[PDB]
Amino acid sequence: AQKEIENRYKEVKIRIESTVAGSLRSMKSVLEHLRAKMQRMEEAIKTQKELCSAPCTVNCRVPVVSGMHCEDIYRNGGRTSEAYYIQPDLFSEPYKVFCDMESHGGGWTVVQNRVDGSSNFARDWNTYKAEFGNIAFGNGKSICNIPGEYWLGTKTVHQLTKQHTQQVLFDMSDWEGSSVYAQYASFRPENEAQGYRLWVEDYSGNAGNALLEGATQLMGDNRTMTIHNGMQFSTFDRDNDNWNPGDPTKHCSREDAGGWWYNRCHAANPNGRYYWGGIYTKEQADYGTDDGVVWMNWKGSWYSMRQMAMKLRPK
Amino acid sequence: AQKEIENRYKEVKIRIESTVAGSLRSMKSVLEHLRAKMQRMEEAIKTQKELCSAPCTVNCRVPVVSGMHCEDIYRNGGRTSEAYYIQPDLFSEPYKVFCDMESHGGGWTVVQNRVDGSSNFARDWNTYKAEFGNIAFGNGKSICNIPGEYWLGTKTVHQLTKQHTQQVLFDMSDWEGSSVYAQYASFRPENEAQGYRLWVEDYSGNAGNALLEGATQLMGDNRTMTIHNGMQFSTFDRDNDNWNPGDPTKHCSREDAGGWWYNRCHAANPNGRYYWGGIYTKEQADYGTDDGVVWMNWKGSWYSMRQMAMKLRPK
Amino acid sequence: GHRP
Amino acid sequence: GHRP
Amino acid sequence: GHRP
Amino acid sequence: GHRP
Amino acid sequence: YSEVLRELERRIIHLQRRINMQLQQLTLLQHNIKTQVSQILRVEVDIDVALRACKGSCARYLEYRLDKEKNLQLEKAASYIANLKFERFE
Amino acid sequence: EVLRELERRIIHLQRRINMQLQQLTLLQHNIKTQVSQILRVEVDIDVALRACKGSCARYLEYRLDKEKNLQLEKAASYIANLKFERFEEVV
Amino acid sequence: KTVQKILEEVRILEQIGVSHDAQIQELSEMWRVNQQFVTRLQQQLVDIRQTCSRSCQDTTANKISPITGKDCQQVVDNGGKDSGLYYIKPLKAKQPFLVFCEIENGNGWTVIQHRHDGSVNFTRDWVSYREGFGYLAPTLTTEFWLGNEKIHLLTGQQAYRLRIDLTDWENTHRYADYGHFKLTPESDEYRLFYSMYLDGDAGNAFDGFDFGDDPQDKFYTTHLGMLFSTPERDNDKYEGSCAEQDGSGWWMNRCHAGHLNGKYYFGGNYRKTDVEFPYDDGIIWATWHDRWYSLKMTTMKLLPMGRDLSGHGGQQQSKGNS
Amino acid sequence: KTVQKILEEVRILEQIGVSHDAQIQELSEMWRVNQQFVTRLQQQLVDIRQTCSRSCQDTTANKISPITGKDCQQVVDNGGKDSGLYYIKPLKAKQPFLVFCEIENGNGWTVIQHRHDGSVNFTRDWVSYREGFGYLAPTLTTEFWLGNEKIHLLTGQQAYRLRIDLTDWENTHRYADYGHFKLTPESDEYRLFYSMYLDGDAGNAFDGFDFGDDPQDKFYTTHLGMLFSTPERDNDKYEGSCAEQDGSGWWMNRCHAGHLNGKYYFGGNYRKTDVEFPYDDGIIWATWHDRWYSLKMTTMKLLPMGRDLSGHGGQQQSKGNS
Ligand SMILES: *[C@@H]1O[C@H](CO)[C@@H](O)[C@H](O)[C@H]1NC(C)=O
Ligand SMILES: *[C@@H]1O[C@H](CO)[C@@H](O)[C@H](O)[C@H]1NC(C)=O
Ligand SMILES: *[C@@H]1O[C@H](CO)[C@@H](O)[C@H](O)[C@H]1NC(C)=O
Ligand SMILES: *[C@@H]1O[C@H](CO)[C@@H](O)[C@H](O)[C@H]1NC(C)=O
Ligand SMILES: [Ca+2]
Ligand SMILES: [Ca+2]
Ligand SMILES: [Ca+2]
Ligand SMILES: [Ca+2]
Repeated sequence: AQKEIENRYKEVKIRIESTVAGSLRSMKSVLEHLRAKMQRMEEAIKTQKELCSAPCTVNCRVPVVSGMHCEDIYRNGGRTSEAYYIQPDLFSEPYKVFCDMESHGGGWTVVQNRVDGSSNFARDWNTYKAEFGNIAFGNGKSICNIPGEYWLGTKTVHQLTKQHTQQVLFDMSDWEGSSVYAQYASFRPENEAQGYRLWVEDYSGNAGNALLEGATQLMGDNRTMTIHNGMQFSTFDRDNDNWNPGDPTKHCSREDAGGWWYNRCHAANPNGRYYWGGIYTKEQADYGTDDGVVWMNWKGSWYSMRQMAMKLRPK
Repeated sequence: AQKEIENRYKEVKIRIESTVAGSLRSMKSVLEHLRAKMQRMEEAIKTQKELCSAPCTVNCRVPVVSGMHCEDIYRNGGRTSEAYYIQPDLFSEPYKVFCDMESHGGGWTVVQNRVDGSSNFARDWNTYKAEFGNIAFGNGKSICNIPGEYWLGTKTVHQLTKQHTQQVLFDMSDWEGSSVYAQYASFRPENEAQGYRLWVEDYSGNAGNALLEGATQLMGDNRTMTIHNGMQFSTFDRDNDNWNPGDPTKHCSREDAGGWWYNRCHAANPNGRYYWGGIYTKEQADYGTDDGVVWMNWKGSWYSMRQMAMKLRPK
Repeated sequence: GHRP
Repeated sequence: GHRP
Repeated sequence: GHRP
Repeated sequence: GHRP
Repeated sequence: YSEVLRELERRIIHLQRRINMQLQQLTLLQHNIKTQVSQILRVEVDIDVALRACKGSCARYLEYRLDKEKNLQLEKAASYIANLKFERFE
Repeated sequence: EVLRELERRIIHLQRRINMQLQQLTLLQHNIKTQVSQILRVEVDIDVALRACKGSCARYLEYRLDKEKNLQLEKAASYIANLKFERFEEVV
Repeated sequence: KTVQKILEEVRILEQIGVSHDAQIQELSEMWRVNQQFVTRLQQQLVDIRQTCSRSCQDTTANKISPITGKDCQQVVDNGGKDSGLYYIKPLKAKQPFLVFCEIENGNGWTVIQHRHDGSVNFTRDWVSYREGFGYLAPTLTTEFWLGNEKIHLLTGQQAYRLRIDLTDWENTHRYADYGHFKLTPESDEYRLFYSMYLDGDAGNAFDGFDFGDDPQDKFYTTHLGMLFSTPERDNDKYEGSCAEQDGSGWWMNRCHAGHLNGKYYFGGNYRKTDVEFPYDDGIIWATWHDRWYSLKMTTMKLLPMGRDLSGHGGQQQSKGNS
Repeated sequence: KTVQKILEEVRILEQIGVSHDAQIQELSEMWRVNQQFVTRLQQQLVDIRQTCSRSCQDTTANKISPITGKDCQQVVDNGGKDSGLYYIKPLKAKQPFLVFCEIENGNGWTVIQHRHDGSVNFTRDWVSYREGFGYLAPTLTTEFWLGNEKIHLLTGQQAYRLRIDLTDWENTHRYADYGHFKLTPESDEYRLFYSMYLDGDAGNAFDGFDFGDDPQDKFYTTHLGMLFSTPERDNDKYEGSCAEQDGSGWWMNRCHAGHLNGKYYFGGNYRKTDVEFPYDDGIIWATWHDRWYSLKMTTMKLLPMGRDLSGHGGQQQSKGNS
């Protein structure tokens, strides 16, 4: 009957003005909003680029007192935390470095440090070997006590530990306000030849023995394969991890955005991507991996620390 | 006969080898002495004349305090005897003078003074009018408290007494050790025009009123003619005494070696010859007169004082 | 984290 | 002193 | 000086 | 600078 | 009538046809917006991170940063409107 | 005549000696008037000279001394025996 | 009638669709320009990742000269020309160290101490005063104390002239020169020794001062031959502790006449009233200003005792170009 | 022939006689000669009398300039060129008086006080301090106090700058300048009045001193507005007598901070121990040296408050002529 042509016009008239008219309505804006969002980014990158013509500079005065390591300085009177020149070897020009003279006893030579994502750690084997980043920043009074992000060269670290066995101490702070720490009585890496293999002894602290135990929230292989002790160093341009040797597809350094002592990847991943906020989904990571300043044993695989450092001290 | 001629012989022999020969030996001896004596005096005056090429000098500091007369100074605090500048008239430059701030009350302005025969008083009317001599001498500490010989000008004195009637006081000391004094309540001399006539009132003291009474050891005229009150002043080059006016032979000033208020000569003759010793015969004086610092009434006509001064004071 |  |  |  |  | 109505019936199917193509075109657009959103979102976060790296590199320095993003609420609809794939039979 | 010769001879010698007693007298006088005058000039030279103390750059004091010159002088003017003399042969 | 109305009604739903296909077409284009842009950004993403990989330039490090020598004089000889940071290395020096060289008229003054603003606490211990503290910069506008060991070894090499530059709060300058100034080894503490005061218009504070409090003041404030002392290590001639009372590291005798490491006071004139040590702890040099006037700027520099110098003129102003 | 053996006896005597004649001739020749000598001496007498008739030259009187004026400045204007003794005459000055003028760079400083060696006791009475005492000389090397009335009338004419020159025992010099310095008449005693302390490197002693004995010291040692006082005339703010205790004539408050008329002590440093007045009575200027250090030389001079001033350079050497 007539009510037979209706259900042929009661649908078409509706789809045309509902589903179709609607999807068009909605989509448009969504597409417009994007062009908007992107319009910002371009004037962003370009405003900065416009400025990155000239590099930044640090014109801060240099502290008289020096030593051969941050501890030597503390011993000589360096009691404030800032930048100083040290000279661990008589046959090697002195180099600037950030000394922590307030955390756990003091005399700590900062080897690595994250605080504001002001530097990029996705560097190659030579950059990591030679050292990259800013030791410190001018506080305005021309005294450099604001620590910047950096990684003193692995070689440098190596030499330091070969001259005298060190003890490392890791510090980290979440974006909420809390902060734990982890230390090892012994620290020392073999020479480049050995891929700067990592060897640490005796854990202690409230962070979680991620170096000798790995991500203790795992079972069997899943945990052991996240142990950093005994591992060599890797960079995006040099795979030495324990993740399938010949296979160029298994590169922890490629997937976790940083130069580290990966072993079938990690438990502790400082040097990673500096996500801002703390939490970051598995979908935001360039390779769907838990990259970024991660210290599993304390905040899981999907929390990037707001602060992370690695200090060295003899005893 | 034989013994006759023999007589006159033996006798003649003695008067030769004794009364003639002897006399020659003696007289010859004396003449050599006189010769020598004169040799002494010859060069004793010779070397001295040489030393007098340059005059003596007094480089002594001048006392701040001053006044218009020695008494004014005492009133203002000048309590030591020495040399000061006074200024009796506002229309006349201040002049140095020796103030006696220790004898009879003090405030005495020395007008005349004898003490060591260091100055010559046989001067003329102008020298006496203008003032001649040394007010004082350096005691070594550059303070001039050693009185020297001098006679402030008669004119100056005159002016001083015309402004205000003074009272004089004479002081003298013999070569033995004793010393008397004589004072008069009033003192004042008329102007040069009048020959600076002397007028004094009321004697007192232990020396003898030689100015109003004269040499009281004389009789009638002999005494009166030795009165100095009312007499004019005389000099070797200006006779105003009371000894025969027209006769140029009668010049007391010529015979008594000084500028004084002579009247048929004197009773008191300061300003006279400074004999050294006290006593001096009538034969030693150039004109057989009793010249020299004489104050008859106390030591006779033949005694020259070792010290003699004439101080002035208002009251 | 560990790897598959 | 006095005079003749 | 002063004379406390 | 010094002392009593 | 039995030929003007039947003919009306055809120009009816006619649209129904055009419709199915509207939907066919939209289904693909809905998928391409699912992609874009995903990359622009991504590239955004990747660009926020690289700009900071400039603070310790360039003289003067700026500073980008995320925003509201009522955008994701839009993707839910702008996409979940599966009302698209609603073809016609006959 | 030889004995009455020695007489005039001895008498002439006298008047010859008396001539001297005459020179010796004047000398005695001259001496007196001179012994004094030199003193007088000296006591004078003493005084006037002492007035230099306050007049010259340098001063050289002079004091007197011995008056044994007045004793020698005393004699040499009271030994007036020179007054002596003779006469012989007149009337 | 409901049959003839399906004519136009429908005809409308067809005329409309045209737009819809003219719009579905629009959505496509945009989506591309977008996908085009999104790609243009991925590109702008790498140029940025890179240009921002380089790190800041340390302009201070950058200005530290490679030239060296026994002291700053040798540094001039071996090349040094402009005043600034150089690494010198004295004789028994075990590790060369950084110092500020004041190069003028071919003279290489190696600087020992310098007060300038009061940014550095000088109340420090024996090690701090021997290893050294304070700061160094390309310009002599920072505060430091080179270090007693460095000063010992330095004044040990050869004979040096010590010049002390003093500036008061009216920016008036005066100096003082002591020849053969040197410090004995730490074993003897760090005895202050100099042959004598050569010259200077500031005054001879090292030889004590007649403050006037007691006839013995000059003898008790002379620094010649005095031993070094810090607030925790007393080596003075006082029954108490001059260094601790005055919070400094100096060659205290029965305290001091010259106190270049004293507390900084802005303005010069300062009073005690505060804690309980009613004694002058400022930066003084009594032969010029008195105990309660702290100098504005201060500097102690060394120059070989075998030079020439002599050309400071002085007297009235005229001293000052730009 | 004995009678003829006697004739030879006479004969021989005659011979003797002639011999004696020749002698008498020789004696007369002596006196003859003596006599001319005599009269030649009598000529040297009258002559010497004359040459030793002029008296000594007063070399001090001889150097007192005829030039005059209100003060030493006018004295310069009206001619004055060299420092020395001049007779000036202030306004209400009833009798002009002698003063030492320090003429330098066209400035005629009229000197008021000066301590130099300690040859003059300054413990004097009210008249002595008002009429003046001490000594004056062609060179400023004597000690005096001009006189309070003279200083009143002088600082009364116009406004004067007061400069105080202080020298310590190491021959170090320092000054202090007070503008509009003046003394009120004797009726008001002789109150010390000045507008203020202009400048100087000695210190502002006239404004009291924080001796440290009691918080009120500066207030009780300030001299501004103080009345003059001598050892027999008390006008201080003390229950006792500062002037008598300190044997001086000064503007005592609860005694003093600056005491230029104090007792002279050689060497600077001096102790009380002696009589019984355990108080500082020396020549002090507390803003420089302290109460037990008496200055070596001192001088208070006046210069018209309407003049340049600054002609002294300073800073360093090259400031010393003869
Ligand atoms: C390791 O991870 C895999 C996959 O996530 C899981 O199935 C397996 O159970 C884990 N290993 C252990 C301890 O069984
Ligand atoms: C005065 O003197 C003469 C001579 O010396 C004397 O004869 C005479 O008697 C005296 N006069 C008197 C008072 O008689
Ligand atoms: C200076 O240091 C002292 C002791 O080291 C301390 O008491 C004082 O608070 C510090 N104050 C300054 C000048 O920063
Ligand atoms: C100074 O004179 C005064 C007053 O006559 C006296 O009391 C004091 O003892 C004297 N002292 C000296 C050194 O002359
Ligand atoms: Ca691998
Ligand atoms: Ca006559
Ligand atoms: Ca001690
Ligand atoms: Ca009183």
